[PDB]
Amino acid sequence: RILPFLGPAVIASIAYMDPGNFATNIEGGARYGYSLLWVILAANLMAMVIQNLSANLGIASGRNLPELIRERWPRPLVWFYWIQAELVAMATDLAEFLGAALAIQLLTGLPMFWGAVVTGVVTFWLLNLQKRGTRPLELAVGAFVLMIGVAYLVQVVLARPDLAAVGAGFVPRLQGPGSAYLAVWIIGATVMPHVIYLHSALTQGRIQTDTTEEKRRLVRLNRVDVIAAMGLAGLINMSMLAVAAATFHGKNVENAGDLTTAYQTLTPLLGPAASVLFAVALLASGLSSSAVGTMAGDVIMQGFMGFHIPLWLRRLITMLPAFIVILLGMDPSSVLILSQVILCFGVPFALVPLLLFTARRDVMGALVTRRSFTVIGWVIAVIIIALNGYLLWELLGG
Repeated sequence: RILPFLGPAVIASIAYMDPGNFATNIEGGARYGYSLLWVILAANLMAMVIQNLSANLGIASGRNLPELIRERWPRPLVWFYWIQAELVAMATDLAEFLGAALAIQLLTGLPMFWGAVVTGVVTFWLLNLQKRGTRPLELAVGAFVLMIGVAYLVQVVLARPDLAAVGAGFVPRLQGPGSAYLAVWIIGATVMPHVIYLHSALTQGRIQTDTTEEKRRLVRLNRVDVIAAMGLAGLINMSMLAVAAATFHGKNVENAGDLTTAYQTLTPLLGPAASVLFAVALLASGLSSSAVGTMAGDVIMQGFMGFHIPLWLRRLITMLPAFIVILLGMDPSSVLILSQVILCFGVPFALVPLLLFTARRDVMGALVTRRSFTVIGWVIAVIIIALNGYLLWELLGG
């Protein structure tokens, strides 16, 4: 009624400031300063449009994106969509689980194993907020997102960034490879597929309506909510870029990508509090997006398949890759890479059904996405798919 879809929007935004974005934005600032801010902005406004379509999809149609895929498309393709999404929600949760567990290690020093054990029970409880209703989880991530922003505003004011150099960083341009490659990373690996499905689910039948006029009133309300929540995610990501830029650019800081070193190098540069507020930000970022990713996986199979496995069981499965990595002891290289391959793999599968169904009257009724805007969504999906193919190309090889 007032802000009906902020919750759904905030649950969707947290995936766009997950630990994955922390490492990317940190390395972005550390290596090339502010010269990539325009990429974070452009990437965020693109996702802002995407998540707005998924939200509108659930509002107008009263069915989440996996639901419409289940009833409209053959079950061979649906079963693959369930498996595809499950791997995407699982690969995504991995970088969020490990990032959360890493944050605990930075705060207490416990081995990554127990840090992951802490991440499990806590991330589990965050989904018993989901068993009954959903508002409680929406405040949970809301309060978490709130502690991600204040953590990086106070870091920005500490990093003392050169607004002239921050503004110059918003001019679309780059200088050679690496900078260009990392920009392609931000464009390609920003849209989170698992949240494209979930967002429509948190909006379906959220406000019971029985007309076509009352629905479009929700579409206009939801639009402000998505832009507000997604816009927030951008500024935060821009903050993570500027802080790293305002601290590591010309400081001989190498290997700044991984967070276990940025946390360390922050103490002698900014201060010990800059490191703590960075670790808690990472912690809150990992717990939330992991819990959201777990709820995403729940509505994913519920919508694609119908049947529903216990959340604790689902929590346990997605929790195994993390411990496998910890008990193994590999570098984020093979981890951060292999996982983002699956996300880049699942981006197209999330946007193609979204742009199509949102352009059908048998799904949307009189709330079909304006043709002029359906186009803008496809050109957005094309370059993201294109740049996902390039990334996917560059790692796999060819």
